[PDB]
Amino acid sequence: MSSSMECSEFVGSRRFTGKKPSFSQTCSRLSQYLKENGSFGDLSLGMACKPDVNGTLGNSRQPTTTMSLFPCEASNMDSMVQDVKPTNLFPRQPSFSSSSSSLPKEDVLKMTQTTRSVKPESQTAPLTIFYAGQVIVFNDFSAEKAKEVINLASKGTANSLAKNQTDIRSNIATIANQVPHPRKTTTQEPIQSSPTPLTELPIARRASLHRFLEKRKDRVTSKAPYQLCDPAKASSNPQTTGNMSWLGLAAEI
Amino acid sequence: EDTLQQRLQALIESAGENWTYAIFWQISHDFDSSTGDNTVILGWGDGYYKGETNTAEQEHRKRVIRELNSLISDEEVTDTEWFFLVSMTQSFVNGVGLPGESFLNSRVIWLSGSGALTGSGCERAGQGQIYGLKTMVCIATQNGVVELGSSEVISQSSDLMHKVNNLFN
Amino acid sequence: KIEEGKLVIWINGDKGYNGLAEVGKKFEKDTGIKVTVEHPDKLEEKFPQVAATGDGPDIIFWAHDRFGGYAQSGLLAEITPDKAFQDKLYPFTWDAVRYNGKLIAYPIAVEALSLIYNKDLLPNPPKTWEEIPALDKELKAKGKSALMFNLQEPYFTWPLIAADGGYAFKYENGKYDIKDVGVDNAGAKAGLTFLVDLIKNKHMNADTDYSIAEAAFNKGETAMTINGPWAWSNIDTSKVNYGVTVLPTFKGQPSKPFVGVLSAGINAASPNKELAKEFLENYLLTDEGLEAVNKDKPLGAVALKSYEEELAKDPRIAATMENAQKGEIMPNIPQMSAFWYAVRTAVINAASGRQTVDEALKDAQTNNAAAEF
Amino acid sequence: MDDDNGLELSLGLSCGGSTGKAKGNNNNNAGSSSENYRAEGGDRSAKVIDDFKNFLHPTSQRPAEPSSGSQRSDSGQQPPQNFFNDLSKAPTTEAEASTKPLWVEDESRKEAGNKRKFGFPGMNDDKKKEKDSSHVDMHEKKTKASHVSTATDEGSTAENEDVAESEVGGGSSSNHAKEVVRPPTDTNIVDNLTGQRRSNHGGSGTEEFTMRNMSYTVPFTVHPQNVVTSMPYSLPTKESGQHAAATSLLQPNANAGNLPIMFGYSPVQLPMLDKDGSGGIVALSQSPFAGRVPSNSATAKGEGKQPVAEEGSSEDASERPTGDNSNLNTAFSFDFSAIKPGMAADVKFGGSGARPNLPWVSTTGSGPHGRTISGVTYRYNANQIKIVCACHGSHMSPEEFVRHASEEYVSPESSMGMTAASAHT
Repeated sequence: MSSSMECSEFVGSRRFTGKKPSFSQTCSRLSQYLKENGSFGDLSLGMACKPDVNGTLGNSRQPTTTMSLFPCEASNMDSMVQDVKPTNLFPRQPSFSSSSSSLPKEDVLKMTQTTRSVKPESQTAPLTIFYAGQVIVFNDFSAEKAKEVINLASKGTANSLAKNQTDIRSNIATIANQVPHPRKTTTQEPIQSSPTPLTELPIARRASLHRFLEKRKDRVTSKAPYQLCDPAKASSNPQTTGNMSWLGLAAEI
Repeated sequence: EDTLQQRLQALIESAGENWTYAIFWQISHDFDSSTGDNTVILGWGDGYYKGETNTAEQEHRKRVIRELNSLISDEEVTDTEWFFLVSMTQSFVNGVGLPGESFLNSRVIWLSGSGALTGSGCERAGQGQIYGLKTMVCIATQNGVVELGSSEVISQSSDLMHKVNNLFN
Repeated sequence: KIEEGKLVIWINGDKGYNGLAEVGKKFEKDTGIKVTVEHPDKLEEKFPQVAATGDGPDIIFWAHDRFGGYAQSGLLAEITPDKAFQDKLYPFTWDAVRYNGKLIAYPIAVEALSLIYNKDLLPNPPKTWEEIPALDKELKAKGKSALMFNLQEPYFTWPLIAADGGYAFKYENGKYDIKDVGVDNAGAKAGLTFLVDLIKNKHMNADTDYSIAEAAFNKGETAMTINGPWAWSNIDTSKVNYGVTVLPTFKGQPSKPFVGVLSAGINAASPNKELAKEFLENYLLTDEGLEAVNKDKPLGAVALKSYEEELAKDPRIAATMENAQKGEIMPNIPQMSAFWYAVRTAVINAASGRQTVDEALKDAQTNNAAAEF
Repeated sequence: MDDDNGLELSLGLSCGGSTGKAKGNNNNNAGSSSENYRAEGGDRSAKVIDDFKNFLHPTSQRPAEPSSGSQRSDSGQQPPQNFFNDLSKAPTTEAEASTKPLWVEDESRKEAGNKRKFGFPGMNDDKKKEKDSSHVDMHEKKTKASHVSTATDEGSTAENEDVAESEVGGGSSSNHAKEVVRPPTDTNIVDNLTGQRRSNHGGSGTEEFTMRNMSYTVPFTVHPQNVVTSMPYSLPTKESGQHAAATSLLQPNANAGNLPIMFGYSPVQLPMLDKDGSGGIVALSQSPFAGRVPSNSATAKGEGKQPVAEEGSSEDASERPTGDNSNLNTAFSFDFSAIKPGMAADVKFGGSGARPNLPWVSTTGSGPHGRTISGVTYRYNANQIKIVCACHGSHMSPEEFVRHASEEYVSPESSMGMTAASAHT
């Protein structure tokens, strides 16, 4: 079959580039920014400003936290649509929404496995969250999943939920208590000021990729950015020896 | 606030070492109707920063900084600037936390080095250690607590507490 | 950004902007450089906002009391007059515009409030505030009133407040004590209480502002008003046989109006500082430039010494300087504007009846004290 | 000293193991004997009306039931015990109530009470074994005086209160008073033969012990105000309101709305509200809809006697008047957790406030709205109504008997004498 030829072409394409064009793209993106205007003397004080009014203004602004990176500022979206022409990688019927259980575990699996991707340090677990009502008087999950949870709990006697076998499920619910709409503000949805729509990208795939990039972020949290070059010469300059100013996965160490 | 601003800036201008910031925690009294206790609470009084991440954090910080600029009237926001800014939101019951411990016992508390910071058990010192600070000092005064922070490692100088006692009542 | 090669000047709407425009037309005839004079509303609040971002006028005319605050934010350039030009203006006019040792804001004129009275309705104006209600009980019999002035601006209500005591900031040991504010002492409470009593007994209306009181005096409906030289002015049109005299005394002590120095400041962000210097020093602050401005709207006792012989020909200037003799030069410290706002609040809640005198002056004191603390 | 029969608690899974329970080297076992629960937790207050069944459901974490669950009412020395898990039952409550224990993981005791009265006006507690040993939870029950919550009448007609009370009450002094601008309220009529000058020959009160109901006819002059009906001494606040008006509204005799003041569902079934009424009001519009949570926003309009629907309830609802019985049916097909608010059921234009404020919540997984008990005898037919939601609507939902060895349906799909009602949606 022709899948092997396509995989060979993909390996051939990736071996040429390897690391330098992506690195150069990211560096170019960083270089253009921060060149508009530098104050160098502006100081933010707590005297003229007030913490209470700051909190109210922060609450008033929407969205408080940027759900996705702005497409107009940086062409992140171009890479996604670079070689994706419709290609329904969920090959079951679209509107993957309000379609309840009768959600088999194998319907994402078929396309994803074949992709020959990054090794599965991917948790590959989706935190489906259902907020039944705005007021909190409801069974605290969807009923179809809830009855299965009740059956497993009855097997386990449902004594203490604190000593869970896997703490990831308990933690992720605390981490994200919201759907792709942050606060349901009247003006949150009617916005026509971001001049590059995401072309209705699926929330679940974006969220999984985003949280795996947040695992990349927490591993990126280091005491010093340049451990190797710190003993030789340490100084403060508004210049960068490395344009990326960070490193990714280790090549051979 | 302006006079206290001047005196907090004066405190670090004559300082022998390189202190990153200075914060005056201010006493107040709220009437808790349940216990009937006029509880003393430390809160943000004033502050003076002197000084020397990923995309989402820096965009959040730059958004906050330009919101403040819009209020008063685009460089990157270092971890010390952001710790200084987020410290304005915190309040401290007397005895609770590092400034409340300094105030309640009228003593100087000197946390020098990231080991001391992480080993002290104060959450503010830990968050400061995460955000680049190496030295945190709380000195009790008559009307509040003077807190100094620095990214360098500084050992106990009596000259600092002397300056604090001189410039403040 | 301010356009290079021309001058933009802001001046208050009650001042001589057409005369200033004629001086600017003389500047345009001599140098080819155009001068645009504008008079926006709330310019003393709009100026620091646009000036902080590098915009605004090249030159601003205003009383000196705000300019030190403009000095603190870096909004004004340090001026460079030579000794010969400094010897052309009065020494106290230079003393009023000093902030932190440095000269700013070229002095234009000295202003003080006076009592303006209708000689036909009232040939003998009263010497005391206390006889104003009883006089007001007679003119209402003839369909007139005794006194109407702007109660919305605390500058005009300060002489009654300042008479029996009360002050802006305490001056001691060669410095100001900004935490010692005198808005709630016995004299200030007595003055504001007397004003509120004048309003309660229907001798004046709390809603009366500058335009209504000016229109009322220009139609012969009220026998007195309290204002400076810029009212003369179309009171000059009105042909009313008017006189200008001393403010009334209160509890045996004279009224103490703030004495203002109208001054010309140069924006630090202006690229036309030398052109502004040449315009202000060599054309405006001359006999003919000040004459041209005074013919539009009289400035009062201008700072130019050589015009003083002309000043002696106007007895209304003598009355203005007699009121100035019984008053005080305003401080120029940056907190004064917030001070004005607090006093602006203190009158309006008292005048309308929504707060008592004690509550309003207490609120002003807490406002100021919280601002320093 | 010793008990002949072993305690019914040994069911639950137990794990016999080596030193240290924090390391999982232990064998689970299940003792197969009999169930367990306890009594901790409760609704903290229940407001109920007459003729309406009251569920009472303590929560229950597992050392009890050899330990009978006893409901008692708290006055005097060592409060009289009403109900046990043991078969003892108080003589004043025979056939009136039924406790049902239920076991380990669905853990709850269910009191069901049929006809609440002012002999139950007070503190209740529901407790395991040994009453005098502090192992208890307390539950303030709240009771009587459903009434004509908003009365009219036309300015030359005759109106009538109908005022429920109880056996305390069956020998009493019932009161009708007009509310005035202070906490005192001056009595207008009282069954102790005393009647105000301002209402003589224009009122008549008549107690009726058997159905537990006073009637109060007003042939001449009530006056438009708030009106109060009560027991003796209406300062202890056991009163209810009537609000009467004739200020430019004109409506016949005593309109109503003594419906169930709670229903409890989950998205399996469809609720059917039933609200009563009176003569003049059958001509006017009737509506349910949910009043919005923000105070500023006015109440919206859902279904109506004139054929306005809501855009998400159109095929999903049915409203059905019945003028002789003065009743109104409301049928809401697809319950979902987007509907669990407070519900208004108004009988004029929204805004006029003449409505009972139902709550409609529960967290459960049974659902079934029906007349949960029925009465019939030999050779008669019966009927009931037994309902379905949108999800199970495609499947047939015929009526079936509650307890049987195998699944069977009482009524077949074929209709010979009566036809099943299946409002497709």
